Amino acid sequence: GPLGSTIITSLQRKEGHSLGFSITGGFKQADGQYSGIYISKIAKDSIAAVDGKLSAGDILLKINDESMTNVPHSRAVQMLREGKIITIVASRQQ
Amino acid sequence: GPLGSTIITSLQRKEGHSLGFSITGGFKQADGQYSGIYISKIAKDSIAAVDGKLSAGDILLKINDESMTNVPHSRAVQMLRSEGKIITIVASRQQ
Repeated sequence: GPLGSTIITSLQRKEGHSLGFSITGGFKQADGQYSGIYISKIAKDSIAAVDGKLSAGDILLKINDESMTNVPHSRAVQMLREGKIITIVASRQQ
Repeated sequence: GPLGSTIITSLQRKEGHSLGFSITGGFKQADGQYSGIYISKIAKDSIAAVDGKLSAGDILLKINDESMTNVPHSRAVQMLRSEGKIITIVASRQQ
Protein backbone atom coordinates (compact mmCIF):
# COMPACT_ATOMS: atom_id res chain seq x y z
CA GLY A 1 0.00 0.00 0.00
CA PRO A 2 0.97 3.66 -0.29
CA LEU A 3 2.99 5.12 2.57
CA GLY A 4 4.12 8.68 3.19
CA SER A 5 6.31 9.95 6.02
CA THR A 6 5.72 13.54 7.13
CA ILE A 7 9.07 15.32 7.48
CA ILE A 8 9.30 18.56 9.47
CA THR A 9 12.66 20.23 10.06
CA SER A 10 13.99 23.69 10.89
CA LEU A 11 17.25 24.88 9.31
CA GLN A 12 19.41 27.83 10.37
CA ARG A 13 21.14 29.83 7.65
CA LYS A 14 24.91 30.19 8.05
CA GLU A 15 26.74 33.22 6.69
CA GLY A 16 28.59 31.93 3.65
CA HIS A 17 26.46 28.78 3.38
CA SER A 18 23.24 28.05 1.51
CA LEU A 19 20.57 25.55 2.51
CA GLY A 20 22.21 23.20 0.02
CA PHE A 21 19.29 21.50 -1.72
CA SER A 22 18.03 21.97 -5.26
CA ILE A 23 14.35 21.72 -6.13
CA THR A 24 12.36 20.77 -9.22
CA GLY A 25 8.71 20.92 -10.21
CA GLY A 26 6.19 23.69 -9.84
CA PHE A 27 5.40 23.52 -13.56
CA LYS A 28 2.23 24.91 -15.09
CA GLN A 29 -0.22 22.14 -15.95
CA ALA A 30 -2.68 22.16 -18.83
CA ASP A 31 -5.52 22.45 -16.31
CA GLY A 32 -4.01 25.68 -14.95
CA GLN A 33 -2.61 24.27 -11.70
CA TYR A 34 1.10 24.03 -10.93
CA SER A 35 2.79 20.66 -10.42
CA GLY A 36 4.25 19.61 -7.10
CA ILE A 37 7.67 20.81 -6.00
CA TYR A 38 10.26 18.21 -5.02
CA ILE A 39 13.77 18.16 -3.59
CA SER A 40 16.03 17.10 -6.47
CA LYS A 41 19.48 16.87 -4.85
CA ILE A 42 21.28 17.77 -1.62
CA ALA A 43 24.94 18.81 -1.51
CA LYS A 44 26.85 16.33 0.64
CA ASP A 45 28.39 19.21 2.64
CA SER A 46 25.59 21.66 3.40
CA ILE A 47 23.19 22.70 6.15
CA ALA A 48 20.44 20.37 4.92
CA ALA A 49 22.83 17.43 4.57
CA VAL A 50 24.21 17.97 8.08
CA ASP A 51 20.65 18.20 9.39
CA GLY A 52 20.00 14.85 7.72
CA LYS A 53 16.20 14.94 7.97
CA LEU A 54 15.42 15.90 4.36
CA SER A 55 16.21 13.71 1.36
CA ALA A 56 16.12 13.95 -2.42
CA GLY A 57 12.74 12.93 -3.80
CA ASP A 58 10.78 14.51 -0.95
CA ILE A 59 7.85 16.70 -2.01
CA LEU A 60 7.88 20.14 -0.40
CA LEU A 61 4.53 21.02 1.16
CA LYS A 62 5.30 24.08 3.30
CA ILE A 63 8.14 26.59 3.76
CA ASN A 64 7.85 29.03 6.68
CA ASP A 65 4.03 29.01 6.76
CA GLU A 66 3.87 29.27 2.94
CA SER A 67 2.20 26.39 1.12
CA MET A 68 4.08 24.91 -1.84
CA THR A 69 1.05 23.14 -3.35
CA ASN A 70 -0.19 24.62 -6.63
CA VAL A 71 2.62 27.20 -6.48
CA PRO A 72 4.94 28.10 -9.39
CA HIS A 73 8.63 27.23 -9.31
CA SER A 74 9.78 30.86 -9.20
CA ARG A 75 7.69 31.57 -6.11
CA ALA A 76 9.16 28.64 -4.19
CA VAL A 77 12.67 29.72 -5.22
CA GLN A 78 12.10 33.33 -4.16
CA MET A 79 10.61 32.14 -0.86
CA LEU A 80 13.74 30.07 -0.12
CA ARG A 81 15.94 33.09 -0.93
CA GLU A 82 13.91 33.85 3.51
CA GLY A 83 14.92 34.70 7.07
CA LYS A 84 17.55 33.08 9.25
CA ILE A 85 15.25 30.17 10.20
CA ILE A 86 13.56 28.05 7.51
CA THR A 87 10.98 25.52 8.73
CA ILE A 88 10.23 22.98 5.99
CA VAL A 89 7.38 20.47 5.82
CA ALA A 90 7.69 17.75 3.17
CA SER A 91 6.47 14.23 2.45
CA ARG A 92 8.54 11.15 1.61
CA GLN A 93 6.74 8.45 -0.38
CA GLN A 94 7.44 4.73 -0.01
CA GLY B 1 13.54 13.39 -11.81
CA PRO B 2 10.53 13.42 -9.48
CA LEU B 3 7.26 14.57 -11.03
CA GLY B 4 3.96 15.30 -9.32
CA SER B 5 0.63 16.36 -10.80
CA THR B 6 -1.54 18.63 -8.65
CA ILE B 7 -5.16 17.43 -8.80
CA ILE B 8 -7.96 19.78 -7.70
CA THR B 9 -11.58 18.70 -8.05
CA SER B 10 -14.96 19.49 -6.51
CA LEU B 11 -17.39 16.64 -5.85
CA GLN B 12 -21.12 16.87 -5.11
CA ARG B 13 -22.63 14.47 -2.59
CA LYS B 14 -25.74 12.60 -3.71
CA GLU B 15 -28.47 11.96 -1.15
CA GLY B 16 -28.37 8.27 -0.27
CA HIS B 17 -24.81 7.83 -1.57
CA SER B 18 -21.40 8.26 0.04
CA LEU B 19 -18.32 9.80 -1.55
CA GLY B 20 -17.29 6.26 -2.45
CA PHE B 21 -13.53 6.34 -1.82
CA SER B 22 -11.62 4.84 1.09
CA ILE B 23 -8.48 6.40 2.54
CA THR B 24 -5.38 5.06 4.26
CA GLY B 25 -2.52 6.63 6.18
CA GLY B 26 -2.58 9.29 8.85
CA PHE B 27 -0.62 7.09 11.26
CA LYS B 28 1.32 8.49 14.20
CA GLN B 29 5.07 8.51 13.57
CA ALA B 30 7.83 8.05 16.13
CA ASP B 31 8.74 11.73 15.72
CA GLY B 32 5.19 12.73 16.72
CA GLN B 33 3.92 13.73 13.28
CA TYR B 34 1.19 11.88 11.38
CA SER B 35 1.94 10.19 8.06
CA GLY B 36 0.41 11.33 4.80
CA ILE B 37 -3.15 10.37 3.89
CA TYR B 38 -3.75 8.59 0.58
CA ILE B 39 -6.71 7.43 -1.45
CA SER B 40 -6.75 3.64 -1.07
CA LYS B 41 -9.64 2.65 -3.35
CA ILE B 42 -12.47 4.27 -5.30
CA ALA B 43 -15.79 2.53 -5.88
CA LYS B 44 -16.26 1.94 -9.61
CA ASP B 45 -19.71 3.57 -9.40
CA SER B 46 -19.36 6.66 -7.20
CA ILE B 47 -19.09 10.43 -7.41
CA ALA B 48 -15.29 10.33 -7.37
CA ALA B 49 -15.12 7.60 -10.02
CA VAL B 50 -17.59 9.42 -12.28
CA ASP B 51 -15.63 12.64 -11.76
CA GLY B 52 -12.51 10.75 -12.86
CA LYS B 53 -9.91 13.26 -11.65
CA LEU B 54 -8.89 11.46 -8.46
CA SER B 55 -7.20 8.06 -8.40
CA ALA B 56 -6.07 5.50 -5.86
CA GLY B 57 -2.54 6.24 -4.70
CA ASP B 58 -3.09 10.00 -4.77
CA ILE B 59 -2.06 11.77 -1.56
CA LEU B 60 -4.72 14.03 -0.06
CA LEU B 61 -3.33 17.47 0.79
CA LYS B 62 -6.46 19.57 1.32
CA ILE B 63 -10.19 19.00 1.86
CA ASN B 64 -12.43 22.09 1.93
CA ASP B 65 -9.74 24.44 3.27
CA GLU B 66 -8.59 21.81 5.80
CA SER B 67 -5.02 20.56 5.42
CA MET B 68 -4.46 16.79 5.47
CA THR B 69 -0.73 17.00 6.26
CA ASN B 70 0.26 15.83 9.75
CA VAL B 71 -3.36 14.94 10.54
CA PRO B 72 -4.51 11.70 12.23
CA HIS B 73 -6.56 9.19 10.25
CA SER B 74 -9.65 9.50 12.45
CA ARG B 75 -9.69 13.27 11.98
CA ALA B 76 -9.55 12.92 8.20
CA VAL B 77 -12.44 10.43 8.29
CA GLN B 78 -14.54 12.70 10.51
CA MET B 79 -13.76 15.65 8.23
CA LEU B 80 -14.77 13.65 5.15
CA ARG B 81 -18.02 12.85 6.97
CA SER B 82 -18.72 16.27 8.55
CA GLU B 83 -18.36 18.04 5.20
CA GLY B 84 -21.21 19.58 3.24
CA LYS B 85 -22.64 18.62 -0.12
CA ILE B 86 -19.65 20.15 -1.95
CA ILE B 87 -16.18 18.70 -1.28
CA THR B 88 -13.21 20.48 -2.86
CA ILE B 89 -10.19 18.15 -2.76
CA VAL B 90 -6.54 18.95 -3.50
CA ALA B 91 -4.22 15.96 -3.92
CA SER B 92 -0.92 15.07 -5.58
CA ARG B 93 -0.20 12.19 -7.96
CA GLN B 94 3.44 11.11 -8.11
CA GLN B 95 5.00 9.74 -11.28
